[PDB]
Amino acid sequence: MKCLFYIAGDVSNYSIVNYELNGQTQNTFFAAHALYNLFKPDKVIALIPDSLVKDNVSDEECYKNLVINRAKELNFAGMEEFMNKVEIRKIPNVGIASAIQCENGAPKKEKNKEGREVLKRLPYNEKRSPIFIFNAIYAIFKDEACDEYLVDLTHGTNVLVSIGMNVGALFNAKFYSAPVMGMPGKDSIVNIVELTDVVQATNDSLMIRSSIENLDERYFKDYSAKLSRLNPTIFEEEEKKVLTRVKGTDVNVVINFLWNIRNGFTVNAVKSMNELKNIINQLEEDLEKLKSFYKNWEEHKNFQGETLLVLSDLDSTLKVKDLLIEGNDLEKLNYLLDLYIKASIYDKALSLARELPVAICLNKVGGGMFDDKNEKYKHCNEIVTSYLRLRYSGLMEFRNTLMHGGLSTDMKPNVDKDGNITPGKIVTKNKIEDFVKRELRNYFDKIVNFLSSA
Amino acid sequence: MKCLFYIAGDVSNYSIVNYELNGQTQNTFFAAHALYNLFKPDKVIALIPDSLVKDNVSDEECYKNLVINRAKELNFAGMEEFMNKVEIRKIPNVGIASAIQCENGAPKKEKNKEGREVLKRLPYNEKRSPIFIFNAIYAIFKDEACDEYLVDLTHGTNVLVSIGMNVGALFNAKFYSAPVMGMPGKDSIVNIVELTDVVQATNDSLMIRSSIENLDERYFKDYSAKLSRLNPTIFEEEEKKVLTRVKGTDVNVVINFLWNIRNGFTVNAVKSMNELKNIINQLEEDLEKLKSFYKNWEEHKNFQGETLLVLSDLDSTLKVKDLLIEGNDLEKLNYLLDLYIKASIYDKALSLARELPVAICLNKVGGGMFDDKNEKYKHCNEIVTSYLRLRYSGLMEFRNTLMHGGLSTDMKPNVDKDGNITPGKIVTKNKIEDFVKRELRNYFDKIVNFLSSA
Repeated sequence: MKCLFYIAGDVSNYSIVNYELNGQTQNTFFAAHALYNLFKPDKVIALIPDSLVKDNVSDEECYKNLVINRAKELNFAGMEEFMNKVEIRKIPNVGIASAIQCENGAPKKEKNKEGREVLKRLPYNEKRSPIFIFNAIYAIFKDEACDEYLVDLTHGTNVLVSIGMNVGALFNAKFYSAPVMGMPGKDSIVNIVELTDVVQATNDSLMIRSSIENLDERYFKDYSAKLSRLNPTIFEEEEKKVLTRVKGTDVNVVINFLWNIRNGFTVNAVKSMNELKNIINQLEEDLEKLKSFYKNWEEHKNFQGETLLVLSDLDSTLKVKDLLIEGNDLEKLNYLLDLYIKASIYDKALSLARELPVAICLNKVGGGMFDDKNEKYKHCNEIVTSYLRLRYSGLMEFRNTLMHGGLSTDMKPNVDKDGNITPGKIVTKNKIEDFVKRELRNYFDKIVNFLSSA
Repeated sequence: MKCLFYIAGDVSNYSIVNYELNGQTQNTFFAAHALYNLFKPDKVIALIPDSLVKDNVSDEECYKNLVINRAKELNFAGMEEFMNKVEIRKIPNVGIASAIQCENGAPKKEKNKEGREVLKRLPYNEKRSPIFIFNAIYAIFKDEACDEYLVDLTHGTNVLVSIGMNVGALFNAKFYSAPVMGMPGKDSIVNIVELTDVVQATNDSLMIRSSIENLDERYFKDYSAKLSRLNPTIFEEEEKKVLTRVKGTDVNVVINFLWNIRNGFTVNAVKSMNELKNIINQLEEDLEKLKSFYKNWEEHKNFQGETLLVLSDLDSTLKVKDLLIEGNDLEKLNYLLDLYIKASIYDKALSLARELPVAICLNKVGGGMFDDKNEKYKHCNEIVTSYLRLRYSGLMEFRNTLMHGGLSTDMKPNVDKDGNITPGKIVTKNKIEDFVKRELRNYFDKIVNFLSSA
């Protein structure tokens, strides 16, 4: 079931216009109705700020009438069957504001000196926390028990619109706003902007940045499809050049790189680091071009209506450069070890710390396969394992524990007659954390320094 | 290098008022100015929207001057360090607007019937995608090469303020807005809201929800400290009882649960399932109370200045319920197995898939410790290990491969004298993904079904 939320703003000012989206318009005066008529939401929620409108009796009914009174001053069609269905929720606000009074069920008047006016004279000053407003709006949103969320940010302060945005963001809301910018009077058409793609673009980028940070590809948003269907109707020879370049950037290689690093295919990931260096070096110059293009945006108005191309998605992808290093595969794996310590992926860091000295040893002796049939390996492993069980006894103990997990001979849990397990060792969250993140890099360098002589 | 970013909008309608924030009071008509004084930003970016100014040779100074002209008009004592040391950048806009048209510095006046205010252009056919505006603003933000980002959203349209916020979110920007809404009058005590916490609150919630989805405590934002310093001054008894309840919710248990699930301490993760069922059941009722509190926010005006309590942080924590099940530790580990398949954590799923049948066997034979000294275990393991080596050759091969990783005897890579390494048995991302996510559960159930007979 669809749900449409809107910010009340002020209905007394604005007039009749032609609100349009997707080549379809509506004959109305207020933003909310145009969207309502086009989308057919099962519920419609109004957000009355505590400042604007104060009835004493029922602020909920006062606005309900304030709307009908502006409909009858322009003699509009319908808007009465609409009003019955709308739920009206009071929302807080902050700062000085033009607060209008309400006598019992309708706004009182106020002759003033010349014209005709309502009650609006030094009616509001209030200091609030925006998180309070946030919580209040969140509460309303949560309790509506909606499936599809639709938000109208047309009216209301930059503070309420921004707050309303962040709330809606947590309900996967489609955001809409009609840029007013004064008033056209009658016979003017207004285009409703959709601010959902901008909100997704930013989450996508924050998530993509953590994929790299925490070596986890499950957080990387695959904008390959966004790029594949990206093809505007009008384009110059310089912009067609760069858009064809961006359209074919191998994002899947970046995703695969993360998948290998995550699942511990350390050898495969290290071989790629060169391919990726080239992928991101091409993306860097594609992006620098796209940047001067958007820095001098007025010369390039072709992208003016294009949605699918978003800089943040690509720029956030360039962070994968932080995962690459130059050198031989052994030097690349050495850096990968550090990366596994930085992101707190303890198990992969330990296995790499314990096996990398064997591959180092195998290089010193001219090379060989990581097989028990290989003589060079057979002894290299024996030296590492033994020097490794003589000193650095702890490293192996941890690596083992983490490899097998809680349900294993290394943890010695006890299964009872009934079906309940009682552990046999204590999960030392802090000696793992402390050992890996502090001592282990030193314990590896000390090992590697020892086998250099070999 | 601190960089203050703000939307100029119109300076002609700004009254000379006073600004307060964190015990510091600066008096300027526009918020940016005030913000400059107390923050002392190394750079100041004006972000001039295209619609509000229109000049032939270079409008970037038209505004430059529009500001200076409104300063000398009411004889401002400051503006010296601000002006001539402020950058300006041209930014796009949507809908219908158009305003101030200028020559070579200063705005063009008009007489009409009565008055002497600047003639504003009326047509504004600018239909452009918000993502375009987003990219254009992003470009400006990226290229300033700033360390600390500060954004002023007090000025600007609901579309620009929202777009500006999503950009500023990607630069770890402290957001500020001075709520006006109507004419406030010269020399008015107006304070500026900080929206940074609302923007963090939402990212924190999206991340917390992911931490639960992907069984990764690295994504869980620990709001324990936020909750520990949460002490409002005036609070009614009903408010104090509920706030003391929330203030002492064991978020660390939720974090620990995720840390164990992530690092494969499967027994401990399952043991604490019951504790957490109670933690979240207590949180559910605290949250339901906190909800009606914020639904009837007009009655709980004690929290209106409170910034440390955030509903979204707690509500997102309730998602951890999706990780819990009821039953004996064996039934609890069985669910944990599927959770490991759902989140694509292949390594832990396989280990649990292999060892869980052993513990299942151990239960049938009256119980025993997961030690080689235990006879019941010794043979249970032998049956499990053999049946898999017999019927499920595959599982045992993948489990082994993932435990040791690419650089090991299970992958057989080969080291060269140069140090270049080539992967051996080379296993594909889709071989693993498909096996685990498709055939792995059925294969477990088949093993489990067999050992029931034992």
